[PDB]
Amino acid sequence: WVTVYYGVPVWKDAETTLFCASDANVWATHCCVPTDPNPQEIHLENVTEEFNMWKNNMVEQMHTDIISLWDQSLKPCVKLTPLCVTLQCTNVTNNIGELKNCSFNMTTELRDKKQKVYSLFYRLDVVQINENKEYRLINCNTSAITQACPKVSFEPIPIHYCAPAGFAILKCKDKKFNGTGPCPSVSTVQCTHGIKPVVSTQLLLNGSLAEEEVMIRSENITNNAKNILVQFNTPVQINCTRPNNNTRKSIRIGPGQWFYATGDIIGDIRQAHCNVSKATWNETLGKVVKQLRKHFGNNTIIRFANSSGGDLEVTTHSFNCGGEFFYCNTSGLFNSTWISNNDSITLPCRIKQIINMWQRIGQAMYAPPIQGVIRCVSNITGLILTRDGSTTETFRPGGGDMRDNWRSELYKYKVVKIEPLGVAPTRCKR
Amino acid sequence: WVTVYYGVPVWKDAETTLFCASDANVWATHCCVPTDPNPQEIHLENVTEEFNMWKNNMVEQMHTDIISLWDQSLKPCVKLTPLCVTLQCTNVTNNIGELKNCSFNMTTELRDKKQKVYSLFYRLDVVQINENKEYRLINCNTSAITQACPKVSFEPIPIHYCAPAGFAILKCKDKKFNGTGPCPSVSTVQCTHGIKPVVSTQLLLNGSLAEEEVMIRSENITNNAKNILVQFNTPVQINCTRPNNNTRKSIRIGPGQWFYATGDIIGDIRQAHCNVSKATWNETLGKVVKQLRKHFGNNTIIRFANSSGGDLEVTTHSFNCGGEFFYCNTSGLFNSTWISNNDSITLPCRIKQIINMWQRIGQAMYAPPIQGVIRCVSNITGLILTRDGSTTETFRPGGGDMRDNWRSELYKYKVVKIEPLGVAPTRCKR
Amino acid sequence: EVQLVQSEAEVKRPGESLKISCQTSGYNFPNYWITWVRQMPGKGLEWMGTIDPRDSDTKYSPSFQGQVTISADKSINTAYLQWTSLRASDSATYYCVMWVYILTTGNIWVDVWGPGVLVTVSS
Amino acid sequence: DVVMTQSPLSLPITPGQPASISCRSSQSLVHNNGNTYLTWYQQRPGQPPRRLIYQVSNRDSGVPDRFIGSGAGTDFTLKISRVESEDVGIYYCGQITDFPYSFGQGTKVDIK
Amino acid sequence: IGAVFLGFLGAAGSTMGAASMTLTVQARNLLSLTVWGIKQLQARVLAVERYLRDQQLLGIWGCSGKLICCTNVPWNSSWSNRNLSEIWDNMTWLQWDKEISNYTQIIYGLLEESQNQQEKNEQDLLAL
Amino acid sequence: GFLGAAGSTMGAASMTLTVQARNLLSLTVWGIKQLQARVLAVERYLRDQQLLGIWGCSGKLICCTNVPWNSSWSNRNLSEIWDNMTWLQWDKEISNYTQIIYGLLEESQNQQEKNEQDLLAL
Amino acid sequence: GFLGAAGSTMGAASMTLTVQARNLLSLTVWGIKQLQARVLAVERYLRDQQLLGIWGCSGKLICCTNVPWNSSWSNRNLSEIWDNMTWLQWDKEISNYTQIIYGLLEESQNQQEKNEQDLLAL
Ligand SMILES: CC(=O)N[C@@H]1[C@@H](O)[C@H](O[C@@H]2O[C@H](CO)[C@@H](O[C@@H]3O[C@H](CO[C@H]4O[C@H](CO)[C@@H](O)[C@H](O)[C@@H]4O)[C@@H](O)[C@H](O[C@H]4O[C@H](CO)[C@@H](O)[C@H](O)[C@@H]4O)[C@@H]3O)[C@H](O)[C@H]2NC(C)=O)[C@@H](CO)O[C@H]1O
Ligand SMILES: *[C@@H]1O[C@H](CO)[C@@H](O[C@@H]2O[C@H](CO)[C@@H](O[C@@H]3O[C@H](CO[C@H]4O[C@H](CO)[C@@H](O)[C@H](O)[C@@H]4O)[C@@H](O)[C@H](O[C@H]4O[C@H](CO)[C@@H](O)[C@H](O)[C@@H]4O)[C@@H]3O)[C@H](O)[C@H]2NC(C)=O)[C@H](O)[C@H]1NC(C)=O
Ligand SMILES: *[C@@H]1O[C@H](CO)[C@@H](O[C@@H]2O[C@H](CO)[C@@H](O[C@@H]3O[C@H](CO)[C@@H](O)[C@H](O)[C@@H]3O)[C@H](O)[C@H]2NC(C)=O)[C@H](O)[C@H]1NC(C)=O
Ligand SMILES: CC(=O)N[C@@H]1[C@@H](O)[C@H](O[C@@H]2O[C@H](CO)[C@@H](O)[C@H](O)[C@H]2NC(C)=O)[C@@H](CO)O[C@H]1O
Ligand SMILES: CC(=O)N[C@@H]1[C@@H](O)[C@H](O[C@@H]2O[C@H](CO)[C@@H](O)[C@H](O)[C@H]2NC(C)=O)[C@@H](CO)O[C@H]1O
Ligand SMILES: CC(=O)N[C@@H]1[C@@H](O)[C@H](O[C@@H]2O[C@H](CO)[C@@H](O)[C@H](O)[C@H]2NC(C)=O)[C@@H](CO)O[C@H]1O
Ligand SMILES: *[C@@H]1O[C@H](CO)[C@@H](O[C@@H]2O[C@H](CO)[C@@H](O)[C@H](O)[C@H]2NC(C)=O)[C@H](O)[C@H]1NC(C)=O
Ligand SMILES: *[C@@H]1O[C@H](CO)[C@@H](O[C@@H]2O[C@H](CO)[C@@H](O)[C@H](O)[C@H]2NC(C)=O)[C@H](O)[C@H]1NC(C)=O
Ligand SMILES: *[C@@H]1O[C@H](CO)[C@@H](O[C@@H]2O[C@H](CO)[C@@H](O)[C@H](O)[C@H]2NC(C)=O)[C@H](O)[C@H]1NC(C)=O
Ligand SMILES: CC(=O)N[C@@H]1[C@@H](O)[C@H](O)[C@@H](CO)O[C@H]1O
Ligand SMILES: CC(=O)N[C@@H]1[C@@H](O)[C@H](O)[C@@H](CO)O[C@H]1O
Ligand SMILES: CC(=O)N[C@@H]1[C@@H](O)[C@H](O)[C@@H](CO)O[C@H]1O
Ligand SMILES: CC(=O)N[C@@H]1[C@@H](O)[C@H](O)[C@@H](CO)O[C@H]1O
Ligand SMILES: *[C@@H]1O[C@H](CO)[C@@H](O)[C@H](O)[C@H]1NC(C)=O
Ligand SMILES: *[C@@H]1O[C@H](CO)[C@@H](O)[C@H](O)[C@H]1NC(C)=O
Ligand SMILES: *[C@@H]1O[C@H](CO)[C@@H](O)[C@H](O)[C@H]1NC(C)=O
Ligand SMILES: *[C@@H]1O[C@H](CO)[C@@H](O)[C@H](O)[C@H]1NC(C)=O
Ligand SMILES: *[C@@H]1O[C@H](CO)[C@@H](O)[C@H](O)[C@H]1NC(C)=O
Ligand SMILES: *[C@@H]1O[C@H](CO)[C@@H](O)[C@H](O)[C@H]1NC(C)=O
Ligand SMILES: *[C@@H]1O[C@H](CO)[C@@H](O)[C@H](O)[C@H]1NC(C)=O
Ligand SMILES: *[C@@H]1O[C@H](CO)[C@@H](O)[C@H](O)[C@H]1NC(C)=O
Ligand SMILES: *[C@@H]1O[C@H](CO)[C@@H](O)[C@H](O)[C@H]1NC(C)=O
Ligand SMILES: *[C@@H]1O[C@H](CO)[C@@H](O)[C@H](O)[C@H]1NC(C)=O
Ligand SMILES: *[C@@H]1O[C@H](CO)[C@@H](O)[C@H](O)[C@H]1NC(C)=O
Ligand SMILES: *[C@@H]1O[C@H](CO)[C@@H](O)[C@H](O)[C@H]1NC(C)=O
Ligand SMILES: *[C@@H]1O[C@H](CO)[C@@H](O)[C@H](O)[C@H]1NC(C)=O
Repeated sequence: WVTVYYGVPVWKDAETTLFCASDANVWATHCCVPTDPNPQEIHLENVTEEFNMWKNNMVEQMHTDIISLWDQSLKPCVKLTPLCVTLQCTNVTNNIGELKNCSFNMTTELRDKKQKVYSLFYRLDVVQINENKEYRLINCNTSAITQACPKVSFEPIPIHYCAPAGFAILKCKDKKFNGTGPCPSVSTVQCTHGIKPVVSTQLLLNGSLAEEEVMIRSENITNNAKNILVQFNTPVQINCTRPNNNTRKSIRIGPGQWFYATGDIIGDIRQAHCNVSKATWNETLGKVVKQLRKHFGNNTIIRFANSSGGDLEVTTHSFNCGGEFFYCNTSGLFNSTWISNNDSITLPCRIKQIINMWQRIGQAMYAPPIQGVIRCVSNITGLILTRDGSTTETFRPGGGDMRDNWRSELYKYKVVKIEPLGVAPTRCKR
Repeated sequence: WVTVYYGVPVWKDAETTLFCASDANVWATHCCVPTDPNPQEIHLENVTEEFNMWKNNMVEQMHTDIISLWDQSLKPCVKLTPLCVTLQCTNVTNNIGELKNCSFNMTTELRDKKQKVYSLFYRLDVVQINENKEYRLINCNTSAITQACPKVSFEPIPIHYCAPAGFAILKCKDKKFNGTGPCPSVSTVQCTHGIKPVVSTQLLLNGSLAEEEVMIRSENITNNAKNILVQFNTPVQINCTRPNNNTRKSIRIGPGQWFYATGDIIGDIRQAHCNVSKATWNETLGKVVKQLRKHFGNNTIIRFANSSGGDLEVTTHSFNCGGEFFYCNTSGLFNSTWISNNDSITLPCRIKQIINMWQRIGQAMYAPPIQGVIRCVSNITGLILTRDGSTTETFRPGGGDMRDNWRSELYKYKVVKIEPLGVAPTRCKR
Repeated sequence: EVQLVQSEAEVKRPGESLKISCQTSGYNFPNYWITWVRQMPGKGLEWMGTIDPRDSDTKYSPSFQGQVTISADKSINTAYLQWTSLRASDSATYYCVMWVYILTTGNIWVDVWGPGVLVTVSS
Repeated sequence: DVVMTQSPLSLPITPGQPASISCRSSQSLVHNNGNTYLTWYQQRPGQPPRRLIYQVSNRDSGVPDRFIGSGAGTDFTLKISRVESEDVGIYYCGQITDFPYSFGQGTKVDIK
Repeated sequence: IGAVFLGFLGAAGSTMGAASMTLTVQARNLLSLTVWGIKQLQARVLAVERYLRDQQLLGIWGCSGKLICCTNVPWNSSWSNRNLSEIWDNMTWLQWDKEISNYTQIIYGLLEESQNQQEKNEQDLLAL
Repeated sequence: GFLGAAGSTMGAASMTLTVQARNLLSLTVWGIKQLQARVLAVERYLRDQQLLGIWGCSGKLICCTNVPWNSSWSNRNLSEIWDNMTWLQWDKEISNYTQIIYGLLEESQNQQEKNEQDLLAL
Repeated sequence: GFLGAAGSTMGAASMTLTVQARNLLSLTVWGIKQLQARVLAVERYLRDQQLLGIWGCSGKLICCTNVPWNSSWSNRNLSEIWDNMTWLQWDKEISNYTQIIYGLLEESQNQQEKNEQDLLAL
């Protein structure tokens, strides 16, 4: 009674490689596969499936590709290892300290010539050697430093991921899905929505919002070794700036080899900072607490404390805006105890140019100076929190892997392998 | 009534990736798949086709791949950026200035040692900085210079282009075809004839000749922004030379790296030049004029003037002979007015060693010296002319795209995609 | 090409029953759907209902759900709409619309309307 | 149910000039099979309606290039690149759903 | 009516007796600027290999060119003791695939041998 | 010759189908282009074979189906089509209907297989 | 047991045809080479399948044609060929007629399809 059928609607969980796609230079010229102007989404009637955002290989692929693309983007660029010399250094010109005015003897287009050049630097990229004082660039003892090409943008233009033939992606429509287990309402797509390849630490600056309620997801909650990812159901408006009209100059250091140096500052010298709506922020923390209590007790007191110590990438909120790297002191955002029964918060931010973009050793990128004045506007869509671990449950903001900023969009998607061949008994025989 | 037919002899206009083939260290050092010793051509009876040589992307691939090959050939070669030093330089010694004797402080295999090195340079590759006088190599502020490995010849050995499975190339047999429309007589080939990947500017010196008459082709003629490609039905012979017996020496510049430079002059000093048969050239232009008049009027006066001012790459006729780079003054060839109703022309030529082969910035090739005396013989097969734009129509020789030297051979070919599956009404039913 | 042929216009007094019909011709297709619509003077269309003649399965519009019925008749390439009785409010132009559907595609390649047949109610 | 309105419902058009008609739904016209089902019809006076556009933007057979469809969700429209006297009549935005099937209000196009 | 097309996986949640009508929908979708593009070439090649393995088996079993084929191989009961009235009407293909997954290789081996015997017999008849 | 039948009329050309069918599939940098070309030729080949499979025309160069011609696609007489037209001209003549004809072929084959199973089950 | 039939006579060996058929489909350094190997294996598979298609033997491991043996290709008795020779010896024995037989198989199939179309049109 055996009958063989082909085109059977079954699948198995499988790990495959997804490809990127784009809707009409980093990211910007990464045309990938052009997207479908009007993609089809197929609801699966009667179909449920289990998802697990903490074990999602799609997250691993975004990491793999994002990191690879940034390394590839520096391949043709001018190296700054020729700048690893001793610098003589003093203050800039200010009354009463982040900036330094340092000078050195640099190479020129000819091997027989040298030039005296100088530029402005941020303290965080410069270290004293002679414990004017003598300094070296802080990363020259351990890593290569490569200048990013000044013509290349890293704007996080959203890209889509798509399954290859033989594969399809299942997507959740469950507004309350907590990242794991059965997902009662699903559909199948070939491609995910576009996701901005944003890098951040403590705050999630430009993702999607929860449909109804703030969603709190964690691999465990109970286990304090795990992170808690909080997805807001409304954005928080944040305005950041580097309020200094800076100029830039190029230096010829070799045959077609140019270095971009900070020139001077027009006007006042001011600290970089971010403005977070105070009223909105207080409301969002209250919403977070109401939802956090579901795991801690209805009348359990929840406290928001500041970050733990360590490198700026884990103690501050960092981001890339205008090409500059900001390290914002978010302690001003986490100062509250929530007990059962217009204005703004200004966070100072530090600026760095030599960046270990993926927290790796040996590959440092130098961010060339950005001219003019920088203004950044973003939608905070979520937080990365950890438990500070008996009547009060304290949470602190903190950093984590870049993977955690991507699973935040990818938790709704799973990829499976289509297996169209199979058999069943019937009443027929040849 | 519907019958499905498979293997239907139909096609669509198409563009695919072509591959080279060759009829068995030089040029195509990776070579190509061997060609068919006896290639076929299928005359197509009662078939017409439409060609457009100006939209023929077979040309684009030839261009793209020649560049790729060129760059790959320089990958393992010695860099000459270590030569970007100040030169102490004077005249080599002659009576009442093309060559200069320049000396410099060069590196050796050890970093602690230096050597005094001198060699000869052409004035076109050297710039005075102290406006012996102080000079530098002209490109040391702008580009990296790579020595072509002297072991690699670039003789433009002809190759055939071949279509991949699923594709075919249609070819014209129309001896009067101008490449901008329908071709009443065609045939099918898998591969093109062998085409020499030759680089030139004003004249095409080794391509195919017209079968019967001088052919003049242009995308428009009327529109002066377009070039005119002239194909001769007869060759014009040119005898070129670099009549200077020179020696070569190598300098170790570092471990495993040698720099090749002209040692001395062991004969007289003479200008490079080319001898074109005078009688043939005069007859040749007369033929061109007879055909040009078809677009300008039988009683319209046609004048040949020399090229416009600008860089040698666009004002002179350049070519590669023996690996040497010549820049010839063709003014002597285009100095006459044609009005309706043994000897040679000697053209002086300049010699250069640093070549921006693809007119790119930052990537320069250095041609190593050739010992002995260079003699090179060629065939004018065609010209690149422009209109100098009330009864006189003046034309000038000029440069053009590198692609224009190849579309002149590929104008007869079109790539089509084979589409074997289709249907038609029949009187049969299952 | 595909055409629908409709029956003659007719007039009834209120309380009298009526059968109206369409026929399909000019093509040879497998699955197709038939639907009826009504156009009231000065108005756009009201959906009356649809049937797949292959299976003889009808959903109907909520309007007229219990007032008018339809037949099937795939075997003779026709379609019918039957009123149990007519009311003055039923005077309108009636249409059959055929939707040619491919079972493997999900598309309606043919959307054909008859010209419209009047059914009127008088005294 | 899918309740469909149109706007404007009266559209005199300068002859030879472009114009468009809005189509607005009570709910999404996206089906579980992933396709959006919405069609446009042209009913000239004295004629049955003709389908012009299939599945929001697919110009149907023999349909003039003058008719361009677009939209998503609940927001749809018909654009006419130039309006001819031939285009005078009532345009309808038809609704294909999970039943009941319905038609929108209808927009009259005239020349002025 | 209901415009039922369902879609690519379509009614993956429907029972087998309803689901095996869209077999063609799935079959038609199984085949569907510088460097590092090897990732896509690898994906293309693997898709081809999967396709070919399925086609080869249909060939070996004598079911080539069909979405549904009857064989002359018996159901051996121990594989599944469910009634056809239960299998086709109250189970989906996904549930079914799991239900008999441990017999995949048994059934496939039996199918190959049956076809081997059938071709042998046809040749004996054509040689007659 | 592979395209020798290209100028032939349809009634003359559809005898050489094997000539065309049998020629359809036939160390460093750039080897990727060569590999890509081979892969793409395979994909094209497989799509055609899959459709012939789907329509019930597997293994044939010519197959009759049980699907009728619906006229609007082409109102030419079969004698005009087969004797006074080439396949290239014909391909253009009915280009826009490709998806209709194929949709009908696909539906028909499914109905035929369904009916075969009902008979084998009887 | 893939080559288990390798030393068997032809009449004994042609029972394991399935066994072999079912086993035919089975970074820089060690990067590109494996992709090249997969592609080439695919092309080999497909060329054999296309020929079986062309000759009307698609879907079969054993198929009869209507082409006669012409004697001159091999004058051995069939009882000698099937019982006292292996396939390897045999393939060598007639290797120079491969293209003749294949051309005949192809032409025969074309004639058969043409005749079937005429009959289905009758
Ligand atoms: C526009 C255009 O390109 N037109 C082409 C012409 O350029 C082409 O002209 C030929 O060009 C080739 C390459 O430049 C010339 O070949 C060189 O010849 C010299 C001299 O060799 C002589 O002695 C040899 C002894 O056995 C003889 O075999 C040979 O025929 C000569 O008699 C060689 O020295 C060159 O290179 C070889 O030696 C060097 C030494 O270090 C090696 O490094 C090289 O790898 C190589 O081994 C070349 O062989 C050729 O003579 C040119 N022809 C003429 C007439 O000048 C022309 C074809 O003739 O076609 C036009 O279209
Ligand atoms: C969260 O999402 C928000 C919203 O998308 C992002 O904010 C945007 O970020 C981009 C990139 O930083 C901002 O775009 C930049 O705007 C600058 C100013 O534009 C005005 O002034 C120029 C002056 O010539 C006008 O041309 C222009 O039309 C505007 O009037 C530009 O100067 C920036 O660079 C551009 O010019 C340079 C010139 O050489 C080019 O090299 C650049 O490639 C580019 O063309 C750039 O366009 C955008 O304004 C931001 N929006 C807002 C509301 O601020 C957040 O960054 C994002 N958050 C995160 C974390 O990703
Ligand atoms: C520290 O920062 C200053 C700029 O902010 C660096 O540049 C120095 O700026 C002063 C003031 O503009 C220059 O002095 C002026 O020079 C002109 C020359 O003709 C003279 O006319 C003026 O009266 C005045 O002297 C100074 O030369 C300039 N230095 C250089 C090298 O350009 C300064 O170099 C920075 N120091 C370090 C260590 O980076
Ligand atoms: C977080 C933040 O401060 N964002 C800045 C905005 O506050 C700022 O103010 C906006 O001005 C508009 C003028 O009418 C108001 O309508 C708008 O509500 C107001 N935005 C907020 C959040 O209050 C704009 C400048 O217009 O710049 C943002 O960066
Ligand atoms: C019809 C059929 O094949 N039924 C299978 C049973 O025969 C099989 O059990 C049999 O058990 C014997 C105990 O010694 C074994 O020797 C015998 O080989 C085995 N038969 C087969 C075909 O393996 C049961 C085992 O689960 O499955 C039935 O499907
Ligand atoms: C199966 C078969 O016949 N293969 C051909 C070879 O036999 C043939 O070999 C040549 O056969 C001749 C017969 O007398 C010999 O004289 C000749 O020396 C021999 N050649 C070689 C190289 O051994 C070859 C070449 O003609 O073609 C095969 O198709
Ligand atoms: C999902 O399951 C429901 C319930 O079993 C199915 O609904 C039945 O569908 C059949 C047709 O297949 C109807 O005859 C029944 O009346 C329906 N019953 C009910 C209570 O709805 C449904 O078809 C299944 N598949 C889907 C909805 O995709
Ligand atoms: C930031 O500095 C730039 C100069 O680097 C300022 O540009 C000035 O723009 C006005 C516009 O008319 C020009 O007239 C000036 O000559 C420009 N300055 C120079 C030095 O050329 C720019 O306005 C400054 N921006 C801010 C926000 O202060
Ligand atoms: C963030 O800002 C706070 C506020 O200035 C810094 O901590 C302060 O350090 C001073 C030093 O004596 C203390 O007096 C303040 O009471 C501290 N405030 C708080 C809230 O602790 C803090 O170190 C900054 N953190 C980062 C990462 O820059
Ligand atoms: C910018 C700089 O550092 N310049 C110093 C120069 O002032 C000093 O005189 C020389 C050695 O004496 O070494 C150079 O590096
Ligand atoms: C989507 C969802 O709520 N998932 C799980 C739920 O399945 C599980 O039962 C619960 C603890 O048992 O933890 C939730 O996160
Ligand atoms: C090889 C060479 O040029 N060496 C010179 C040396 O002769 C000169 O004396 C010195 C400065 O005086 O500069 C060196 O580069
Ligand atoms: C290209 C070039 O240099 N042409 C020169 C021309 O400029 C000069 O005026 C003339 C004599 O005066 O001799 C020509 O060769
Ligand atoms: C900046 O000024 C402060 C004032 O005390 C001084 O200590 C510091 O060293 C100065 N920076 C440099 C680079 O000299
Ligand atoms: C919390 O508020 C108190 C109020 O005085 C302030 O002193 C303290 O620094 C604040 N802490 C943070 C982290 O901002
Ligand atoms: C924040 O979300 C709102 C939602 O519409 C959007 O309009 C706004 O532009 C968003 N802001 C940023 C910076 O993306
Ligand atoms: C070298 O040639 C130039 C050409 O103008 C001449 O001016 C210069 O004096 C010459 N130098 C010597 C040393 O002869
Ligand atoms: C190099 O020097 C030449 C001398 O004229 C100049 O034209 C060119 O622009 C210079 N290149 C750079 C990078 O400045
Ligand atoms: C050749 O030139 C003539 C000039 O008018 C033009 O009409 C003709 O179409 C051209 N033919 C081709 C094949 O380019
Ligand atoms: C080139 O030299 C050869 C040597 O015999 C001579 O025959 C030929 O005519 C010369 N060509 C020209 C253009 O002078
Ligand atoms: C360059 O000058 C030196 C000075 O000694 C001389 O020996 C050498 O021969 C000159 N170079 C040439 C090629 O004449
Ligand atoms: C150049 O001079 C050397 C000196 O021995 C001689 O051997 C060589 O043949 C000469 N070359 C030419 C082309 O005259
Ligand atoms: C010039 O063309 C003639 C034509 O036969 C050819 O024989 C000769 O070798 C060609 N000469 C060159 C230098 O290409
Ligand atoms: C071309 O037309 C002539 C006209 O009789 C015909 O004989 C010849 O066979 C045709 N060629 C083709 C390829 O059909
Ligand atoms: C097929 O569609 C194209 C779309 O531009 C149209 O031009 C063509 O006329 C249509 N087919 C026919 C036979 O007209
Ligand atoms: C090997 O030869 C012996 C000789 O009798 C035979 O019995 C045996 O079956 C042969 N093996 C094969 C594989 O044919």
